[PDB]
Amino acid sequence: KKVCACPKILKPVCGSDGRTYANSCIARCNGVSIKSEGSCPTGI
Repeated sequence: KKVCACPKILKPVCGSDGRTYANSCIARCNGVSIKSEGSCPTGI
């Protein structure tokens, strides 16, 4: 449970794996880059 200290702000991003996280602060700390802003689609 050693989660990064990030803010409550709803600013999600699409990770390079295709996952969605809270914001850039958590996404970067998880060891991944971002491909775009907003949540990523599940694959329609």
